[PDB]
Order: sequence, then C-alpha cells, then structure tokens
Amino acid sequence: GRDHTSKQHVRSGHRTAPKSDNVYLQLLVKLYSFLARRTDAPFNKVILKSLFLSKINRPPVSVSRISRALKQKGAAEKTIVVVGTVTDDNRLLEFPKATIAALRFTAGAKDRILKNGGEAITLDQLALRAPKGQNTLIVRGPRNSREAVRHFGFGPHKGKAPRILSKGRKFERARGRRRSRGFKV
Amino acid sequence: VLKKNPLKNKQVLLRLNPYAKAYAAEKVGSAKVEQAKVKPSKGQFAEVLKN
Amino acid sequence: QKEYTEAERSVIKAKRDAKASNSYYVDAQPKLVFVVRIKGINKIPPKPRKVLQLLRLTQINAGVFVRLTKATSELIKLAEPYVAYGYPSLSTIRQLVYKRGFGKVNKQRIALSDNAIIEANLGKFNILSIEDLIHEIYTVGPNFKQVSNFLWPFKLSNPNGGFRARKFQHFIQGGDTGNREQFINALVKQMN
Amino acid sequence: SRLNEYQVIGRNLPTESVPEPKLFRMRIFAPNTVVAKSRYWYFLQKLHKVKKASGEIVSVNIISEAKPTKVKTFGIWLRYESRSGIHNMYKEYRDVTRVGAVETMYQDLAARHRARFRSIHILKVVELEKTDDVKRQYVKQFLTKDLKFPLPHRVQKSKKLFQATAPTTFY
Amino acid sequence: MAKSKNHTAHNQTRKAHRNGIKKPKTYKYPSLKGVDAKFKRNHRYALHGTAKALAKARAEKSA
Amino acid sequence: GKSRGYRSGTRYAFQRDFKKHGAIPLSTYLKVYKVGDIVDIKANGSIQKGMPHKYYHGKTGIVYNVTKSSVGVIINKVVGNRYIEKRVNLRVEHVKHSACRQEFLNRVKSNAAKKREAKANGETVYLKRQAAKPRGSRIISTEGNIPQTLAPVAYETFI
RNA sequence: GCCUAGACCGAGGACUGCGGUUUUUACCUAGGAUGUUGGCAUAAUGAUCUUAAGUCGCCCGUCUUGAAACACGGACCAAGGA
RNA sequence: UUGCUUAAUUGAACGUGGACAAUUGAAUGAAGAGCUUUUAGUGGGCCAUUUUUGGUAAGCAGAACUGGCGAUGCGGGAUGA
RNA sequence: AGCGUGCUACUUAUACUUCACCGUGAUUGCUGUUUUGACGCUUUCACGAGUAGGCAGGCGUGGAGGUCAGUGACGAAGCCUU
Repeated sequence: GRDHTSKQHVRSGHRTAPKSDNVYLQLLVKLYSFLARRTDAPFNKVILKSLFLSKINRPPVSVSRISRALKQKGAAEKTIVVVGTVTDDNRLLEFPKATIAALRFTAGAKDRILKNGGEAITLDQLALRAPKGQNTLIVRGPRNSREAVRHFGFGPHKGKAPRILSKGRKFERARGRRRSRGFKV
Repeated sequence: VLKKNPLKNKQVLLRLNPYAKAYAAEKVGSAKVEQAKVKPSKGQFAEVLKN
Repeated sequence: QKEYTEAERSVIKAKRDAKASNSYYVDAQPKLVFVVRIKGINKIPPKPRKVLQLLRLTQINAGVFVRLTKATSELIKLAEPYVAYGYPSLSTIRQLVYKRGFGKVNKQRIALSDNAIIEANLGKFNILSIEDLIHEIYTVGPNFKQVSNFLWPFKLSNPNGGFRARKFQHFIQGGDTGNREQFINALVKQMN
Repeated sequence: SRLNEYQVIGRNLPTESVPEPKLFRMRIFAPNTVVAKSRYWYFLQKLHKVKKASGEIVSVNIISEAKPTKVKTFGIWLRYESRSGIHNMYKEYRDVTRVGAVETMYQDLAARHRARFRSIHILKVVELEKTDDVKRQYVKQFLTKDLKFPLPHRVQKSKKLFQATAPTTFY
Repeated sequence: MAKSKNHTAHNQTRKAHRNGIKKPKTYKYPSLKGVDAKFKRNHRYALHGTAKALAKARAEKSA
Repeated sequence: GKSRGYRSGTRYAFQRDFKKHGAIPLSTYLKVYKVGDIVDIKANGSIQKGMPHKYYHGKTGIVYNVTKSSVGVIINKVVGNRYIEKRVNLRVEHVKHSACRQEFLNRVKSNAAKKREAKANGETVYLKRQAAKPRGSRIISTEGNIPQTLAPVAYETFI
C-alpha cells in the first residue's frame, strides 16, 4: 500500500496530437515534430503545440492585427506567423508590405497581401526560410471575443449575458433586473 | 539492467569507492590504538559505586 | 576516514579527561536522526498524515534522514506514534546508501550504481562521490537539504527477527515507536 | 524484565540567573539506557520543578555488581499501587547480584499482588550485612547452620516420545 | 413516520479539502471598489496628470 | 425557537475588561492608519456604532479605505471550499495596529544594515533565521556540586 | 576480515559504459547463464476433461445503514423483451 | 501629478530616476502551478474512540472532531458491515 | 494447556524487500540509415481496491456502399461434440 499524495494515472490534460484526421495537417505535425525534437529552438515547440489546437482555440486573425503587429518598433520586417486563418478587414485604410505565414488565407486576405507586394506563404515554406523561426512574430486571435464566452460564469452581480433565445422588453427584464419590480441582481 | 550490491560485489565497490582498496591494504578496520594503561576513575568518579 | 577516526578519538579522550578532573563530559546532542515509518497507511488522522507526507514516509518500512532542529523535532513529535527514529551510526548510513541508495533524477528513482549519477545531480554542491554524499549526511553539512532530498526515501524490508511482541506502543513501554537513540542501528541491521 | 542498574545524573538547564545548577543522581533499574533516562525524568518531576525540555542529562553509567559471586540478602523498600490505593511494603530477597534481586522483586509483586512494572516505585535497595537485619522468615530459613535438603521426586526430561522402561523419580 | 437526520457536518471538511481550501489570488493592483469617492475622484486627476508629465518627458528625448 | 441574531453569543466577547469600563483613552483616536496597514480587530462594547460582526472579532486584516472616523479592512473568510474577501467598515475604536509588522520591519532594516557592512569588510554573512539547533558538548565541573542522590519517597496521606 | 552450509531466479541478446589487473589496443568476477555429461524422441514433458483427496466456498437479482436471511422475484427450456 | 488634504512647500495616493542578486532574508515537502467549460450520480445513512444533551436505561433519541462501513476483499478476533 | 510477569526461538497476510510478466501514466531517443509502419519503434521510472457514476479501447448481431475477379452441390449456412 501507498499513501498517495496525488491522484494516480492522471493524463496530462493537453493535446498531444491533432484531433483532426486531415492528412495534410499531419504532414505539418510530422515536419514540426522533427524540428521541435531536433533543433532546440523555442519557436519550434510553440508552433507544434498550436497545430494541435481546436478550432475555437485558433480564432481567425484579421489582416488588421498583423498590420498592428508590423507597427511595433523594429517589427516592420519580421515574418508574421499565424497558426490559423488570416481573414480580410475592410476597415483598413492601408496595408504594408510583409510576409505572412498562415495555415489558411481567405480570398480577401490573400488578395490584399499580394496586392500590396507582400507574400503569403504556408507553414511548410516557413521551415525552409526559417527552420529556427528566426525573425518571426507569432500573432494570435482574440479568444474571449467568442459569443459563447458571453454566457460563461453567469450569476448574480456578474455582468455576463443570460442564455436567452429572444431579445425584447418581455424577455427577462422585470423581476431581478429592475428595482421597480422587486429587486435587481 | 541489474543492481549489484557493492557490499557483495568487490568490483562494484571499487568502482564506487576507490579508497576501499587502501582501507583494505592498511588494515584500517583492525588498526591498533597506542595508549598507556591509565585508570582515571580512582578518584571522585568512584561515587558511581555509592552516593 | 581520517576525520571520522580523529573525531571519535577526541571524544573518547575528552570523556577520559573529564573523568580525571572530577568533571562530567556532556556529549553533543545528535544533529541527525533516521526515521522509519513502521505503521500502515490506514486510519491516520489528518495532521500526522500530512506530517508523514511532508517527511516523505508514504509506505510502511520507509526510512528517511532528518536534520534535527526545533521545527523538525516538533514535526517528528506529531508523527511519533507511527514512526521509529534514532541516531544512526556511520556504518548504518554507509550500508543504507550502498545497498538501498537511490537518487531522484527527473522525478525518477535511479540506482546509485556509479559516481557519475551522483556528480551529474550534486556537482554544484561539491558532492562528487558516494562517499561525499555519506559524509554530507553523517556530519550534517551546508548542503544537507539538497543531498537528503536527492536521496529517494529508503525502502527497507521487514526485520529479520521481527519486532517486539507489540509494535504500536512507545519503545520505553516495550513497543517500537518513538525514539530509541542508538537501537535504530540494530533495527536497521534487521531491516536492511 | 531483564534489567541493569544505571547511574543517571542530571540538572536544570543553566540560566544567566542560575549558571551552575545542582547535579542530582539516581540509581535506576532499567533494561536499557533509553528507559533509564526516561525513568530518571519520571522521578525528578515527582520531586522537583524540572522537565526533560527544561533539563539536561549529564551522565548515564552502568553500575556493575561489586561482588557478583557472593551470596547476599537484600532488603527492598517499595511503593506500589493496587486497584484501590497506594501501599508501602518491605520485602527481602537472597541473590548474588543487586540487579537480579530487583528482577525477582518484579516477578514477585506481579505474582502476589498483580502489580505491573508501571505500578511500582523502588524506594531503596539495601544489602543486609548482619543476620539480625533479616526480618522475613522466607529468607531467614536459608541462613541456618549446616543447611541440607534433598530434592525428592526428580523428573527427567525425555527426548523421545516413548520410553521402553518404567519411569523412576529417584535422586 | 418521517423523523430523519436534522443536521450534521460529518464529512464536510473532507469535501472541502478535496479541491480546497484554495486561497484567493493576489494582484499588484487591487480594485478600488468601495473606496471613498472623494479620494477616488481626485485619484483620477493625479494619474491623468502623471501620464501627461511622462508623455512630455519621453517627448524631449525622442524627437 | 432558535435565535441567530447579529450579536448572539457575544456575552463575553463584547464585554469590557475587568476594571476597564468607561471612557476610551485617546491614544486610540490619535493613531494613524494608512491604506495597506495590517490591523487587528477587537470589538469594543462601549461603542455600538461601526461595530464588527462577532466573526471578525480577533481577526487580522489589511486596511484598504480610510474615512472620517473609520477604516475599511479586508478579511479572507473560509466559505465552503474557498476563501472570500470580506470588506468590513470599522470605527477605529475597534481596530488596533498589528504588532507582527514591526518585528519583521525591524529585521528588514537589521538585515540590510548587517549585509552592507559585510560588503564593506570584504566578507560575506548569512541572513536566514535558524531554528534552535541541538546543543553542543560541554564539561560540567563539580566544585561545590557533588551530585545529590535522590530517591522516590514513600506514600503518605496528608489530610 | 576469513572460512563455510542451503534455497529461489537467469529478464536481456553484435559492440558502445564505469571500473579493475595491467604481464596487454590485452584480459577480468566489471551495463542480466554459461560449460559439460547422460537419457529420450513408439517417449521424459505439458495441457485439458472426469474423478479422489486436502483446504476454502451460504442463493442469485433487488430495495436497503444493514440480506444466506424466517424480506421480495425466480420449477425448467426456447424464442420475443425495455 | 492632483480639482483631495494641510497654516504651509504639509500630506495622501500613484509614479520617474538610483542602490541593494542568488542565504532575495525560517523549516520541510511539492507526479508542477494556475484557469475554464460542461455534465453524471447523490441529497434515507450507519458505526468506533474521545467531548456531549434528553432519558433509570437501551443494539434509544439528538449533536462535536476524526477515522471507518456503506463502496472492501485479505491475516487475526471460533462465528460477526 | 489457569492467572500475573519475563525471555528465547518458532508459525504466517493479497502487507514489506528483490526478481519476472501484464496494463496505465509519465519519461529518453529515433529522417544526410526514413528503410515500403512516426496514430510507429524505443529508453527509464512510478503506480494498479472499488458501488452509484463518467470516459476510453475493443468483441458480437440484422441490413447498406466498396473491395477480396473471396468460400461453396467435389457440400454454403445451421446443429452436436474431452
């Protein structure tokens, strides 16, 4: 017998492989499993983990975020790495010239990058021109902007959104939401 | 693949403790101590007998 | 080895001289204790259970070295009804480390079969050999914490010859728990 | 138990107010020095304001018998607890060693009074030099001139289960 | 007919210590909720002015 | 009829000390509390305004708000399996500075004072506190202190 | 330090290591059993089934704090059956 | 810095800049820490030590702390949650 | 072969120690020898009770798309059988 100070036979709780069965996504894991194992660069181990992430943990990165990242001091010529989809943003007034490496580009996002003299490469082409991820800048999309997060942790005095089907004056606005109808929480 | 006890295996003992050879060569485990024959209890400590 | 021998001879000489000059030589209190958990893992109150977990005594017949201070003494007092502890001799420490010495390397129990294993994990504390480790344990040194935590808790067997008739009572009243102070060596010889 | 006689000397822990505390000595009959030092504190705390935490053990020494091969009669003064109260007795023993007579005492009071080791305090163990110091008849009868006695009805311990010859008890 | 157990705290500390008892996290900047409004009102101007002063300070050594 | 009012069970906790009734000495009203100070809570029965609940009697916390006659104290209370920060408004009569700060603040200055000197003298010094170690060897001299022999005493009734 | 009696096991499968003797770019007891001999291959050996012996073994499902229960359902079998 | 505060250049709060490095300031330990979503069953309990209320008491009724049984076999108590 | 007490040896749990094998979790390494398996191979260490319940990997039945140019009147399917 043993006095177990912790729970036994506990899995790490992290993804060790992609849930997807895309054969091409698995070639990227194969390529970055080798680089993470054989290079000892911190960038390689970060990319390998991001390839495992689910869809909601890889939110789209707009072409505006990349614009804002390229505007950092000394980051105008860094290689933008996005493990996910790069989408278009019609709100931009101008886009610079830069190389962006991404899993996927929308038609609009790819168009604007090329129209401004930039280059849209995939993550395998990145491993050629940067096997160590030299001079890169990883950009991630906003995770908490998802609509499902609005309702997480709903409760009294929390300020989260109720899980409701219809919005209007007759739908959960009277008692508990108004001090004229009893109380407000 | 197999732990060997240095207290049974001489080669493992020499591998771990090179000084062991000297300890055996100098008979350190049975070394005499040179001293005179003295009895320092004849005085007051003889109150162990009675007090 | 030379300093062990000279320390013993100096202590004996001091005792003899104090006997000569109508004095009394009071020996230095022990600075190291060996603690063996001799009680199973069932029906333990929360406080001694937590104390035993902090001493890394998570199984029966498991032994560990503890440097005696007020804090650790009060720790051991809470675990007294479940452990037997005492002041170990040098030969006991050497036999323990040689036969049952394992180090904690990357949270793995690795046998101390070569001085390279000890060096790779305790070189920054100037421990280059099994003898360096034994010396650090015996004469409780500056790096005692690291060396003792590097040692995996010793896994002794049941005594050859058994315990007394009933264990779970204090050694003073014919049991086995508590402090026996030099008889830890006979027990460890039974158990190692 | 199987006992030894120990000298234990102790004192209060030195204080800046009291820098040379008085040394106290006791003769303790214990199986080992771990119990001997424990029994010492047990009797000091019954006689003086001291504890193990606030005190110090100075010396522990075995007291060997002066004349281990000389037959003596020991008078022992006792203080034991019964189921009802606390009593004093004085009992006498014939033995060659001071320790063994105490060992006889512990067996004796267990047999005749159901008194456990924890229930007994030995106030004093004294050698009886003179014959008139003997008060108890169960030891006085062995001090007579030219004492002889046979051992009738000798029982011989047999190694085998079956003996082919009739048993005998001569001696 | 329905006399049952009224109340007990038996097993309640065990359930508390399975995942607890977790201490609250500390942060460099605690919230100013419940702080006196007069101090809170003034603390706004003091921080606003400090940001202006630094912005000028970084201006002289930048361009 | 169970009763669980606000001040239930405070018969002795909210009593004044023996021969300490009446007016409050004004050192209470002269002490200065700053946000971030560590203070002890001890309800004074003679002031019924700004009185803490009986739970906070004897608890220590951090001052986070200072008002005209009160301080806001933060207490962590175990509610189930976690702690909750409680924000209690207390008149300063119920509040006292915690003395645990000053001893540690002294050690902060003492440690710095000792450390800078060791650099000055070209040596090094160890600043961590140490638990009381077992005592070293010593020699007991017996001039005037020949050991007294003690024996257990006979039983005797003393009524 | 030395001698000495017995029991159980032999995972691994080119080399790599740490040591020792160095008489040596050699050998070793030093990162896990080999050598030799006899017998058998119409069999020594192993497995299963039936049975004897020794020892242990209360009738399942269920509700229940608690079932072998003198609590309830169940004679048996097939097919259907949530 | 402030519109708060002071008779005030006093403060209060937040800062700029500078010094103090592995004894960065007790012990021991750490199959790592933190965070989130979602959902199951459960919401009849009982027993032992110790504290304890009602009762003459109860294999009675009701509480406190811990450990157990339930949910658990195994060695001992012949048999037994 | 009772009671009190002490000692010596001895008996044996699914407990402990060493070893083997299984699984789970973690962990070492593996593409200029990656070579037709990298959802793989490989090194090491620890762990293994379990109702209600949860999750994972599998086994089996009727029918469907593809494939085995599959089996079969020289005997399919079914059924019985140390």
